[PDB]
Amino acid sequence: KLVRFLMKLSHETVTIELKNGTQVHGTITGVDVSMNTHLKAVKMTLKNREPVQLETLSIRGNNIRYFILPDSLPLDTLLVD
Amino acid sequence: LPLNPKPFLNGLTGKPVMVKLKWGMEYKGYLVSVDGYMNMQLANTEEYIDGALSGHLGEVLIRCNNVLYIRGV
Amino acid sequence: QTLPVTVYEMDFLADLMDNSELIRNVTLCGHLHHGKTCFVDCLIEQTHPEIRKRYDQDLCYTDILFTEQERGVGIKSTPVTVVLPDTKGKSYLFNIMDTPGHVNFSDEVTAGLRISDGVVLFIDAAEGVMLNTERLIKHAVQERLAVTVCINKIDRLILELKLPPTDAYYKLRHIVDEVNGLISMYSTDENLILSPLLGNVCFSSSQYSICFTLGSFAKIYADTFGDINYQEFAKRLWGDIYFNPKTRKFTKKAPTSSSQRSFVEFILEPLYKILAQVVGDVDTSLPRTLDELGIHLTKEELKLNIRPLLRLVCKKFFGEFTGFVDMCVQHIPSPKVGAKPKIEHTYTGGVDSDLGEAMSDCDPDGPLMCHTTKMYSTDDGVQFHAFGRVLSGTIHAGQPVKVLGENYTLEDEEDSQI
Amino acid sequence: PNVVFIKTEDPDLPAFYFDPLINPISHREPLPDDDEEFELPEFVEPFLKDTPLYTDNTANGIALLWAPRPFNLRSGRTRRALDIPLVKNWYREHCPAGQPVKVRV
Amino acid sequence: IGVPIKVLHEAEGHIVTCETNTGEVYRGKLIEAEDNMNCQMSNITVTYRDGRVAQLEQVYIRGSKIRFLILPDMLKNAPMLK
Amino acid sequence: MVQPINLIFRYLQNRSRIQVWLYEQVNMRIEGCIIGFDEYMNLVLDDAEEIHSKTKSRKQLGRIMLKGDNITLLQSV
Amino acid sequence: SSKMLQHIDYRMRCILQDGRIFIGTFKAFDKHMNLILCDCDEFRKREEKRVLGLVLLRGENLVSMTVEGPPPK
Amino acid sequence: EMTPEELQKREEEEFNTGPLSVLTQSVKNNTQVLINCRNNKKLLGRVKAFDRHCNMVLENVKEMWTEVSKPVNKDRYISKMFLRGDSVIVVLRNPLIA
Amino acid sequence: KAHPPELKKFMDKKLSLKLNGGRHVQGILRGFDPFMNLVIDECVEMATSGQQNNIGMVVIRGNSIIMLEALERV
Amino acid sequence: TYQRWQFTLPMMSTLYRLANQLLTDLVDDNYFYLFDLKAFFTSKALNMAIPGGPK
Ligand SMILES: Nc1nc2c(ncn2[C@@H]2O[C@H](COP(=O)(O)OP(=O)(O)OP(=O)(O)O)[C@@H](O)[C@H]2O)c(=O)[nH]1
Ligand SMILES: [Mg+2]
Repeated sequence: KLVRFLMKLSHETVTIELKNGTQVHGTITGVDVSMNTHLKAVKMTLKNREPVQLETLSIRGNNIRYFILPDSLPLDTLLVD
Repeated sequence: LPLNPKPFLNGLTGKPVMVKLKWGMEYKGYLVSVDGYMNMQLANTEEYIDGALSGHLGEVLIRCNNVLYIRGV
Repeated sequence: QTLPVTVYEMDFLADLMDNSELIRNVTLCGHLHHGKTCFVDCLIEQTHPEIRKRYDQDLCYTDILFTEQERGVGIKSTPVTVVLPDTKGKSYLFNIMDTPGHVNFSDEVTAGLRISDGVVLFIDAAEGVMLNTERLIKHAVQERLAVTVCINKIDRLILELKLPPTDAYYKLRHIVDEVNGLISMYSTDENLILSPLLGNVCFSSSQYSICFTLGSFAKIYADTFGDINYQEFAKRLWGDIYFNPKTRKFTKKAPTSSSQRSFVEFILEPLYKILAQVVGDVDTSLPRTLDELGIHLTKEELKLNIRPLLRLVCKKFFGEFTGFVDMCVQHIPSPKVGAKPKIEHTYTGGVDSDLGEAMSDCDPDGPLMCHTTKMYSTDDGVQFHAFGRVLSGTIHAGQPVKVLGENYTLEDEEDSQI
Repeated sequence: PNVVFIKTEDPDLPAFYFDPLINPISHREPLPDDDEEFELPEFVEPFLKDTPLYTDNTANGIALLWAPRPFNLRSGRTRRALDIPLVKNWYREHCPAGQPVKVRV
Repeated sequence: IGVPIKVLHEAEGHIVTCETNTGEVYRGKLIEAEDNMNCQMSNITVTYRDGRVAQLEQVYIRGSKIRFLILPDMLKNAPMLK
Repeated sequence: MVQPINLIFRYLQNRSRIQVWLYEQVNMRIEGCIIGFDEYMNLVLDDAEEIHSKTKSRKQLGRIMLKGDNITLLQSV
Repeated sequence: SSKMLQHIDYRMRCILQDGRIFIGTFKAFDKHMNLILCDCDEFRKREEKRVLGLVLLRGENLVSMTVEGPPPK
Repeated sequence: EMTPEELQKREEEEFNTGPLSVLTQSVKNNTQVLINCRNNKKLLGRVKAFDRHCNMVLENVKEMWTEVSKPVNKDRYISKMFLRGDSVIVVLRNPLIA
Repeated sequence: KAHPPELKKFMDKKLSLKLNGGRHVQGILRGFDPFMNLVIDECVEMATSGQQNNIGMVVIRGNSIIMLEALERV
Repeated sequence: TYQRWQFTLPMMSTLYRLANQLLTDLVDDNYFYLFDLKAFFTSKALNMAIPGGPK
């Protein structure tokens, strides 16, 4: 399962865009099997509103549009079941 | 004659049909494959936005939560 | 103030009294020594972690007099106010009055049935219907209360008589038929047919903490195996109905000549086998039986005597007493709904008056109406406390009240005081 | 309440048996129809159906439940031998009929 | 089963007020509730999006369209939340 | 009592003029003649046609396979 | 699921699909993200405080949660 | 489901002769893919892998959407992405231009 | 696992349903499934235009059902 | 030191069977009615004699 892939990438500074256009730059901490993303060090820019600082964030897994991963990630040893 | 939709999609696979999505756009092509979950794969389709031709895009995999209905011709 | 440790907060009991739908006013009664105060002891043990029975003696938590301890019989009716969960998990507030079962203290039951709405009649499964049971059915019908019957002491069908299973089913059916006959003799209502299929008859054993209806044991099946509609499964565990293992159905005709009834096959014989493996085979095949049923015990718990070990096994198996709560909620009305026949029966001046219509809705504010029937003494005996129910309004500490006696009329105004 | 325990005299009889000292029960409900077919899942079984109803130690285990002290126990402490009266029940129960005067005194 | 469903069955018989996806607020005594959020309610004051107040005496709400419910405040001393 | 899947089975027995509504679509409805269903209520229509609410231009569809996640109402005529 | 067992009784903000704001004490949750929040205040945008009480929030309308303040005594 | 077996390998027969096999060619031949997704965006890139939920991992993508002023299409570059499968209209193998 | 909805209190009563796009309908309930699909007899249409159109025995899929309203006393 | 003991149930069955001559057949305390210690203390306090009881 690819969601089981997502819990092998803890402590990584990624960005997340949701279905409302909100963008979140932050370090990932927890991944559930329902893709419930628990984040920390959060910079949250809501669509057409001001970016804010947040200490700990808890995104429900359904309303996630997409993730964006940095350049220094070797996934070729991470998709191996 | 009981014609359920699943033997309809597993029997008439290959003929040139047209699918129509939830947003109102239509795909003209012949069906390549279809599963029990009713995901579909059709080849060399054409794009009609509200019946008007847009351009060439290719062969399309269509998902359950995007299709409206599946008609012929 | 100081209070013992209780599984629920007392502020929950303080806030739950303000809703008149979630209360039941229930009087437990029965013949002499058929298991009333021991069932109350089991309820107190369910609600209190720090109150447990001695290994050799009965608790008698609601027997507080010295005469009640020295004689060994109940003398004075004693109230208790508890919070109990049902099968589905909703908390309910119960006001349970323990009345003495001796015939000469029948006056203690009449003072208990004036302030209640439902009757729980305990019947010994060994002795059956006796004198005071026959008198209390009449006294509960003529006072216009709802009647439920709980059959206590079924372990005497196991450990004393040593009776075959379908014969014990015949015994229970004869007891329930005798209850239905004594109901149909006095009642004019044809809708008072008692049957365990309606959730109206519960089975129990007070000494070893056993209490079940059909629905609770069906809930035990639904918690053990899963994916079973237990409320539909409990509708077919009484009467001449048979499980056919070929089609997996419940049919009224015989599959074989040796096919047992469903109540014997699913309910009564597992009870026989639990008691048999605890009593007779504690040394050889008891860990296999406890490992099959899903109950784990400590090695120090396995060295106890036969009676506390059997009580512990039945308590860990059956658990909380949800069937009694389900019965006392389904077949006994709330004090908001059941207020109207109470005002029609007990209030002089009729229900058609102005104050009767105000008391007919159980209004928590307005005209303060209370009816006190019982008088309790203190430890010193120099003063008494009144005990009753609040018909309407909210009674307050420090409020001036008007006491009206039995000789009061509107013409005289003599038997009254502030 | 009257203990209605009935003793077993034959070990070859089953442990749960209708001993005819017990009086015979005289013989004679919202039963739904068979058409609304309720069906259990296949792994649903009655509890403890592999275990038999009675074993060899069942009737003895029930008979020891109504034994006097300490024969109803299964664990305890030892007692020094001069603190065990063996005659106490005999003069504690009652006087038998036909005994002489001095035995009653 | 989870914790909030036991709290939902705990609030039966009391006056709750529920808002659904159509922006309508229904206040009244909760009669029945299930594992899913199918709520049978009675004696209902109805607030629409524009602001009209209606009196509808029996309402049965599907649990799918519900945004949220509002429960009585004395459930903080309920046993399953302690 | 009648459960709705047996009434859909009676509809395909009667080959009635089934008008199907749609989720989120108050304007565009489809007339049709039902033939079969499944466990997820996917429905084939023999002679289906499309009717709007503001426009009302009846266009021919043929035997369609309308999904279960789209329909709202199965009404006759 | 210990990341939500760590969030117990914390004063937390909740963002809906509609953009409204539920700030409440995190009392209970489940696998379907149904929230039990006591003493909830609603913020919407013109800003206003709307007192709710005990809120049972369905998981289908919750997007993201964050922590605002420590638990009271 | 009538196949409750533990050795469940229909989801890769789903990936070979089923509808989702469109992506596996882009796993094996490593072809360019175009994705139309729900807030009117067009994602062109190369997918690495996916599952039966079509939760895809993409690399070296260009994604476009138009803005309204009158609608002009803007584009941006992203090195690597994870895309949840419910948030798509269509997934497209780009045809052989040659 | 899907238990049927407790709709025995509303059997053979006159209820009005709300549907997704602000839609409204009325009629008699005749039964259900554990997926809350409803069979309605004597179904009158009653759209937002205000004009009433009777159809007959109809089936509503549960996914678009918003609320039931019992016009008759239960 | 031979202080505490615990046995098995067939052993207790055998020891109850062999000691049948010293043990009475009583099953309940409906026996000893007005022939127990409290009635004997009452006869002591009221200076009377139970038939069969002590003086
Ligand atoms: N075998 C057996 N004996 C029981 C059971 N429940 C109670 N008894 C015993 O019967 C005797 C009387 O029980 P009580 O509960 O005191 O009887 P009671 O109904 O309170 O009598 P009242 O004072 O009239 O209320 C005690 O020795 C109990 O241990 C039971 O389930 N099985
Ligand atoms: Mg008593």
